[PDB]
Amino acid sequence: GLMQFTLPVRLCKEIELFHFDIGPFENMWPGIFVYMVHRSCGTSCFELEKLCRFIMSVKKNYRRVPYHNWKHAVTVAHCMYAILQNNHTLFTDLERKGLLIACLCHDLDHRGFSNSYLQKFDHPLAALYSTSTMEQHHFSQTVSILQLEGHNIFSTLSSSEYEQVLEIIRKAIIATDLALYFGNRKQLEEMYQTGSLNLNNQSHRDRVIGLMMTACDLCSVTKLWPVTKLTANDIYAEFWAEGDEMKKLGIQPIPMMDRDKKDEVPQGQLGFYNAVAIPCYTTLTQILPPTEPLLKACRDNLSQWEKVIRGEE
Ligand SMILES: Cc1nc2ccccc2nc1CCc1nc(N2CCCC2)nn1C
Ligand SMILES: [Mg+2]
Ligand SMILES: [Zn+2]
Repeated sequence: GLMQFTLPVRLCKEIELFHFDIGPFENMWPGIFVYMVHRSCGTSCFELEKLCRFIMSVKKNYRRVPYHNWKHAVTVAHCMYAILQNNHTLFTDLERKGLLIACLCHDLDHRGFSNSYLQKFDHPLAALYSTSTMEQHHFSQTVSILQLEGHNIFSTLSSSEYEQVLEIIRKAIIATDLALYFGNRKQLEEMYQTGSLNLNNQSHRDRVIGLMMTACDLCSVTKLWPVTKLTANDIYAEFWAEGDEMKKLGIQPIPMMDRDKKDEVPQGQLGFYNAVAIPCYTTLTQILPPTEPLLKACRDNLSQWEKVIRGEE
C-alpha cells in the first residue's frame, strides 16, 4: 500500500523520454513496467500481488524469437507510457489502465512469422481467424491469462467497466495489424483536415488509440541511432527465417524477407520510413502535439539510413 517502486536516478529521469531504451537486464523489465503503471494510473489501479503474477504469466507466454519477444512487449508499453504522460488530461481512467496492459500483451505467443506465412503454411490459427490472424490470437491469449486463478487485475472493476476495458484492449491489439494502419491513418488525416475529428465520438477515439498503437509498435525507429540500427538486425533475423520458410514451401519470398537481398536493407528502411513511419508520427503529432519528439527522432533515423546509403557508414 505504502510501497513505491523506484528506479536508479539515470532510469528515473530517462524513462520519461520517448527515446528511452529499457536496457539488457531482463530481471528489471517487470519493475520498469510496474513503475510505469503506478505513475501513469496510480498505486491503486491494480492489486500488486495480482499485477506481478499477471506480468510473469505474460512474460512466460512470449517466446525466444529475435524481435517479437518480451523485450518488444515492454518497449512498446514504455512508448505508450510516454504518450499517456505527455497527454495527461486527454484519457479516461479505463484507457490508462487498459492501454499499458494492451501493449504488454499485444504480441503474446508470437512465433516470429507474419499472418501471410500462417495463411500460406495453412496454420490452424489461419482457419480460426481469416484476417488479423496473429492479432486475434494475441487478444485470445490475453483473455486466457486474465482468467487464470489469481490473475484478474481488473477484478475491482464493475461488470460494464470490465467489458469496456476488454473492448479497449481488443481494438488496441487488433490495431497493431499494420494492414489496418493505412486506412486508419488516411481516415484520421482527412478527419483532422476537414475539422470533423471529435474526441467525444467513441469511433474517433478508437481510430486515435489505433494510431497510438501503431506509433508504439514501430517505436524502434524513434530511438538513438545505435538502438535503431541494432534492433533492425533482430527484425531482419525474423524476416529472413520467414523467407527461408517461404522457400521451403516453394514460394519466392518478398524482398523484405529474402536474406539474399541483405545489400538492399538501407533502401528498404527508407521506403518503410517514407511509406509508414513518417506518415504515422506526422498524423499522430497533428492529433497529439506533445508526441512531436517521436516524429523528430524518426526523421533523425531516416537521415541516418540516407547516410548509410551514401557510404558515410
Ligand atoms: C516491416 C518493417 N517493420 C519495421 C518496424 C520497426 C523498425 C524497422 C522495421 N523494418 C521493416 C522492414 C522495412 C523493409 N525492408 C525492406 N527490404 C527490401 C529489401 C531489403 C529490405 N523492405 N521494407 C518495407
Ligand atoms: Mg504484432
Ligand atoms: Zn509488436
